[PDB]
Amino acid sequence: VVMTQSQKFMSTSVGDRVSVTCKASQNVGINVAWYQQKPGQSPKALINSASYRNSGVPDRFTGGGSGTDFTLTINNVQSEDLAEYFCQQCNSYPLTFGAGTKLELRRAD
Amino acid sequence: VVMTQSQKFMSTSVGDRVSVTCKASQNVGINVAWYQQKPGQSPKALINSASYRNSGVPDRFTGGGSGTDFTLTINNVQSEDLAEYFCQQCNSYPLTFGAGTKLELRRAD
Amino acid sequence: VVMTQSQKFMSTSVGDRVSVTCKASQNVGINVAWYQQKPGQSPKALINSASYRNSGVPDRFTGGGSGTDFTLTINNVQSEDLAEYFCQQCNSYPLTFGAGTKLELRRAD
Amino acid sequence: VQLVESGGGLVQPKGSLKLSCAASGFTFNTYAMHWVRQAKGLEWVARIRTNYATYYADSVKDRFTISRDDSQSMLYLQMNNLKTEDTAMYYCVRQKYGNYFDYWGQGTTLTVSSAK
Amino acid sequence: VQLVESGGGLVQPKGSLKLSCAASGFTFNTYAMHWVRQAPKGLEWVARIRTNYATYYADSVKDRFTISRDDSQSMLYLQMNNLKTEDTAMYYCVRQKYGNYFDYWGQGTTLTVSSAK
Amino acid sequence: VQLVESGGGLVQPKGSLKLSCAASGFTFNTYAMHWVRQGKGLEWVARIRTNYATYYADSVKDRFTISRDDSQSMLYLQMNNLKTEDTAMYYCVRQKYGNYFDYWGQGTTLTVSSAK
Amino acid sequence: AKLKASSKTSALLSGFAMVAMVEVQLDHDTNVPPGMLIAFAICTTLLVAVAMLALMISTCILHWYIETAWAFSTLLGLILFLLEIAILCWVKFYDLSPPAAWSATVVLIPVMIIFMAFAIHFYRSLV
Amino acid sequence: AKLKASSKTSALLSGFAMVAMVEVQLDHDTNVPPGMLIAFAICTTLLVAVAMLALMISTCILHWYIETAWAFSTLLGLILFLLEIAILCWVKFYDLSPPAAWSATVVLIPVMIIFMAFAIHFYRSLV
Amino acid sequence: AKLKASSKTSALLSGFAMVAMVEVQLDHDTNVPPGMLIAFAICTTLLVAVAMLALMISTCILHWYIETAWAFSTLLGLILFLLEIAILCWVKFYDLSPPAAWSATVVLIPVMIIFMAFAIHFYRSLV
Amino acid sequence: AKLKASSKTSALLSGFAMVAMVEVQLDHDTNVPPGMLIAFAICTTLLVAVAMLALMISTCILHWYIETAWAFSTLLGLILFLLEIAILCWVKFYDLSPPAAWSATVVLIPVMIIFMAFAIHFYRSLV
Amino acid sequence: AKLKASSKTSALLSGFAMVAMVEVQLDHDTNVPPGMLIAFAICTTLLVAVAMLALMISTCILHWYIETAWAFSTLLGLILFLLEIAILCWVKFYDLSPPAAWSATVVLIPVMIIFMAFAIHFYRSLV
Amino acid sequence: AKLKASSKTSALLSGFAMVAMVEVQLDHDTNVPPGMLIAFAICTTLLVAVAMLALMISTCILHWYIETAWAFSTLLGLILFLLEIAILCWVKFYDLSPPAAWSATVVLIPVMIIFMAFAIHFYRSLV
Ligand SMILES: [Ca+2]
Repeated sequence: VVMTQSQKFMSTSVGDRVSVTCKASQNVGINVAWYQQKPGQSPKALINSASYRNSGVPDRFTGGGSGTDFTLTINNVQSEDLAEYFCQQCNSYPLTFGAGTKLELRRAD
Repeated sequence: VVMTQSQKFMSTSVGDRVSVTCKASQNVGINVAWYQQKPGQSPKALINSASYRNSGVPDRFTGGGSGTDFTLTINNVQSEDLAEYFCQQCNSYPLTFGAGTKLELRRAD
Repeated sequence: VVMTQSQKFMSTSVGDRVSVTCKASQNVGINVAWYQQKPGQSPKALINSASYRNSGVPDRFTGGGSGTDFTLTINNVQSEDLAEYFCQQCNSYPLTFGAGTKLELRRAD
Repeated sequence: VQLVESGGGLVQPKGSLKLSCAASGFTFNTYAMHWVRQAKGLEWVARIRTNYATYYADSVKDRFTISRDDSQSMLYLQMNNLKTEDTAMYYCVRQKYGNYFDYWGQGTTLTVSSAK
Repeated sequence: VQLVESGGGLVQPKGSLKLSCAASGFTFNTYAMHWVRQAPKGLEWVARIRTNYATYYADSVKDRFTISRDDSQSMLYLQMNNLKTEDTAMYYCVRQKYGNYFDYWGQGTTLTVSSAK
Repeated sequence: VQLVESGGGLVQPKGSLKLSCAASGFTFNTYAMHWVRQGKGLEWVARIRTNYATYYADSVKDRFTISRDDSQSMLYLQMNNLKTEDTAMYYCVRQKYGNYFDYWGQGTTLTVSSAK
Repeated sequence: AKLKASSKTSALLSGFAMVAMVEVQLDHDTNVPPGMLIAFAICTTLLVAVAMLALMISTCILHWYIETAWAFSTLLGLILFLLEIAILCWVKFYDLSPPAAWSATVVLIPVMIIFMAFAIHFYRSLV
Repeated sequence: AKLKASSKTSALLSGFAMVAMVEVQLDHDTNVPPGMLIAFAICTTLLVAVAMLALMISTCILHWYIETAWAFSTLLGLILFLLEIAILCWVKFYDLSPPAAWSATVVLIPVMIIFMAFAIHFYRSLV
Repeated sequence: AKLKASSKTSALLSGFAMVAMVEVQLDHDTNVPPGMLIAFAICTTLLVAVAMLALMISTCILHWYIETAWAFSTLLGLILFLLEIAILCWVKFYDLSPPAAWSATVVLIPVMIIFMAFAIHFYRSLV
Repeated sequence: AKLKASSKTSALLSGFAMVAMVEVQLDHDTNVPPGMLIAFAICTTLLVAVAMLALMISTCILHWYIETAWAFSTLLGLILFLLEIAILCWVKFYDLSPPAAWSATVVLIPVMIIFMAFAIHFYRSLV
Repeated sequence: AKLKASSKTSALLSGFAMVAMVEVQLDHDTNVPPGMLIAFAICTTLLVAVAMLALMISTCILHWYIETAWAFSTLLGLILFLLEIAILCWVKFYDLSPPAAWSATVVLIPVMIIFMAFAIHFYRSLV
Repeated sequence: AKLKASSKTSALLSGFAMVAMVEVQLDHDTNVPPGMLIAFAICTTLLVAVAMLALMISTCILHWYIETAWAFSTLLGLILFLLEIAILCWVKFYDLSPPAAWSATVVLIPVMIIFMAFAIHFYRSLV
């Protein structure tokens, strides 16, 4: 199993909804997890089973999809939530991770 | 909470009943323990909850009282029971101990 | 309690049934165990309670008897089963072991 | 049940030292522990609820710290900035639901002066 | 729940060392554990141990890495050898909860495998 | 389960040392343990009921002593005043309710002579 | 009338919820929202309270209003037992597999809708 | 009369609370007040004693006083059973969620008021 | 009619499976498929819901449709009870002996076929 | 006569004491005096023995003496159940809070006095 | 006829085997041959399946053949309960003392012979 | 006749002792004699077998011999139940207080003598 990433730099403003994607290859079902790594720390577990948020997670993060395609989205995206997001298949060892995409920002030039 | 001690040296003969007192300040209920320290050892737990003796304790020690005033007494006081006795409130941290009173003896001059 | 051993060297061919004996002294019941030590290793537990084989043991080993006399026997004795066999009373400390008898072989001269 | 603790002896003022208490004979993970000092006036020092709450006496809430190693089954207390008035024996005790101690330790002399 | 791991820094190629990870705050005996690496940003999996006590290893390093869990000592160890110049990465020890998804990651441990000083 | 013990080799008469065994693969706190020595005929040495009772052989009830570190999951036996007749191999063993042994250690040579 | 049978059923169901709740292993590491524990306590206590109230009112005997209240007590005991099962499986499986709990919840919603629809019918027709 | 049914149900509920009190697992580091444990013990023992007294009165069978005493014993058995359930839920949940136990108390308060008012009424009319 | 007996037995079996689901101890290192846990939850909750629906229908008492619905509810309660027992034995034994759980499945297959064929027959004749 | 009902009550109570005593967690560190364990064993065994004896004597049928013995067996089963509850709560709570046990004991003494007074009455009037 | 009583007995016995099997502590270190676990699962599942089949066939009503099948179901439920007890004590005691298990087995063989002899009689006379 | 009641009570007591034997937790460092465990297993299995034989005899219904055999089976079931309770209390308490177990034995001795004498009487008059 291998997981692609469409865009690595989701150029996004503040408070606006962002959609990061994860197009897995095989049929993996709903055994996909989503992790957030702030730059320079141990990534935390955002989403398990591709739908259910974790315990201590703000509820701007909604993840959906099934089978081969999955997507996380953040309505009312904060500013402190500039970080990197990885998707991982949870179905068959070896557990592989996506290439990872950061959460960029658009501002004055 | 603070616990007073009336007399520090209960001058007492052998086999005669002795009464050591402990006049706590606030209303502490029945959460008072009584400890005996033989000179130079770790004090052992005589009485818990101000009424019930401990497991391995001879039954000359009867403790009573409630509220603010408590009293231990020893009918048929032995001779090997010359030691120090402390009272402690068990109600509210910090757990404080009485000033402690020894078990003296009266004999020939 | 003491356990004798009749013969120390059970001169036996291949595939032929062999009988090793253990004549305990007192009345020990059925609390006798049988151990096999291949030369130079930690002896393994063949028989417990004098009748029931252990978990990982081939079923050529049948042990019987009761009281003061016990006997292990091996129908279709293998060739790799040349080793030493000890009997032990399991009834009263000190747990004593028999003098032990090896499982010899008879072949060309 | 047996509690034996062994810290150091003579130290210097404004120093530090960590005492350790070994407990053997009960389930350590299910009993709150305490440190109690005795200069003959016995005085309480600290308590740990083995969540892991800690409570400290009316004096040394800034200089003493408790730690419990449930797996290692040990009770440590680190004291810092010791004064010439902390010379005392330190019993490690256990509490059973009454805030009353029953199994006192053996003692550990901690003399804090400036001579040799 | 708190996991802290501490291996070593710069080593030599074809070298070896063992990283250890102390876990405190949960029942170590009832959780499968994993080691996950991250090179200087593509996070990649390394190893898993089912604390029977089975083990599983990555698609690459099934020959040079070996894990081991001391349940009583309550620590997770991974010994690596014959390290290449392409094994420099941070190593998080994580735990798994029935979904093969990690929830409590460690802190990281830089393990640089180069040929200078 | 796995029992591995490691004592010392050659010593001197009237000497002393302690052998230790690591047990890994079962619940140490729920099994009685034994030490058994080996005229090539195995002979029993000692037993500990891990209350914490102990029993010793008909011969060496004065020189050998057991100790079980349940938390550390180890079995220790200290021997003193060893003789030239205590040359043997010492298997650590566990017992399961029949006073019969099933999981034996690997062995540990203990030669007691006065030559080199 | 049917009060004896209904009281017996409610007593049995309440005793089943009680023997359930007493033998539940919990842990300080649990991930359930504290609202789940609050709802568990509320549901179990309300079920046993309603069962006891129904038993007392039935065996202690505007009047047809009291009979309708008895029927309402029976139906509410049923619905509370259903919600008790929901919360129980939730608090049992939420640490292991949240999808199991959420699937159990989503598949019990339609029957709860049917029950509450009958209850709302009888409440719109509650005298 | 209705004595046999009252005896059966009261013995059943008494034993029920007894095995419930059997399966309560506490610890020396509990946060429950000692008064709560004292009340637990007193309430459980009083419930058992009242149920046993009701059974003995049923076995006993100026008669009006005995009948009223039997009915009052059944009522007080119900009172103590509800209070015991409240205390049991409190001691079960207080180690994790104090709000859960407090909510259980406030949800058993009204029926307790109803039964106390009913008990005062019959007691006032009881001789 | 036979409604009261069906209500009693269905409530008993529902609560039985409920406390069984209460006393299941699992672990985060289990080998059971997550689909098995999902099926466990769905089956248990559906059994409880069907038993409760049967109880409410019994409490409700053009009548032939209601009688057939009551009988069908009892039948489906039996179906779900057998399936729940199968799932429970599976989850109890799969951690040690997969062959044991598979044997339990293949030993409950034939009676399940018999009841499914019986269910299709009555359902076909049910309006 | 009343022998059937009394035997049923004693059988139920004995079964309740048995299911209690089987599920009691003990420890080598317990502080209860060994007399407490001895009295617990004696009370439980005597309760079950008396219940079985009463059942056998009742279903196996000077004669009025045997009937008085049946009534005595019923009353002794009641009193033994009360003492069983006392010893049970004692051995349950003595490690945690001795005041809880002693308060339970002191508040059960008066009802025990009432019961034993009736028993002593019937023994002074025992033929 | 006797179908009601036989179905009640089989239901009780099946419920007893189920409550047994659910509360059985196992371990990965167990020495029982996996055939023992397989037979345990098969016996428990077959007992509950046969009890449910008998209940369904009895309450859902060549014909005398079906009645003989009902009697066969009752007898097989009895024999399966006996074998369940055998396997249960075996899997309970085999880690501690194999002689206890083998003695229990050897002393239950004669009564099993008597039962199977009656069954073989009725099968040689099975229409 | 009285066959159905005997069947019900004997099956109940057999299953009761069975789940009791299920919930016995021992250890490889126990002090109980191995003969005690052997007797435990033999007694439990024999009690189950005798109860099952009584059930089968009840299902069977020169007739006087069958009636006497049924009554004797009920009596022996009672004997084995009392002996099983004695053995169970012994194995439960022997790890802590040998005097407690010995006291339980000496307190069940007299009723055992009474029942043995009663058994010899009927057996002597049984053909
Ligand atoms: Ca249980």
